[PDB]
Amino acid sequence: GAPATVTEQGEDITSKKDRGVLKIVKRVGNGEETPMIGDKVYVHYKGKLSNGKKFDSSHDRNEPFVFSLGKGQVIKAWDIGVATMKKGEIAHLLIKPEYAYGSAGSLPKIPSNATLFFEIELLDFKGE
Ligand SMILES: COc1cc2cc(OC)c1OCCCCCOC(=O)[C@@H]1CCCCN1C(=O)[C@H]2C1CCCCC1
Repeated sequence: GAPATVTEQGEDITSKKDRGVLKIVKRVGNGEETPMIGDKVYVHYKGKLSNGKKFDSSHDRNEPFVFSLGKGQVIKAWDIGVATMKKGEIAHLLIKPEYAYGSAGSLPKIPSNATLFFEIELLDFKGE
């Protein structure tokens, strides 16, 4: 389904071109502007492990997930991926462990060497 389509059709948005972060835009945003490092970013997301054993959604909390882009608050893949998004964009990201929780993982919630998948909606972003 959605993850395999990203394997197949996803754009590699890493600087190193190591397929560590793959993206498909599923619903296109508006505006030419993408978030700059430092911005306060507001999203909705659904995420899961590739092993199928954990799911997590911002909607579970009945509120947007807010974070400051590039300011160390989220996994590298998010800092990379959300910088590419436009206001109102929905994107799919498939993420190798090097851009998520690495060999150590984040136990017990994230195992070692975990691949992760996200659907992300960029709701808004405002300047520091
Ligand atoms: C809502 O709680 C979460 C959610 C994720 C991971 C977490 O800790 C590892 C976690 O507890 C700590 C708070 C979030 C820590 C950082 O999370 C992240 O960087 C990424 C991107 C922002 C949304 C959350 N997130 C996660 O890795 C989730 C994760 C939850 C398990 C299923 C796959 C996603």
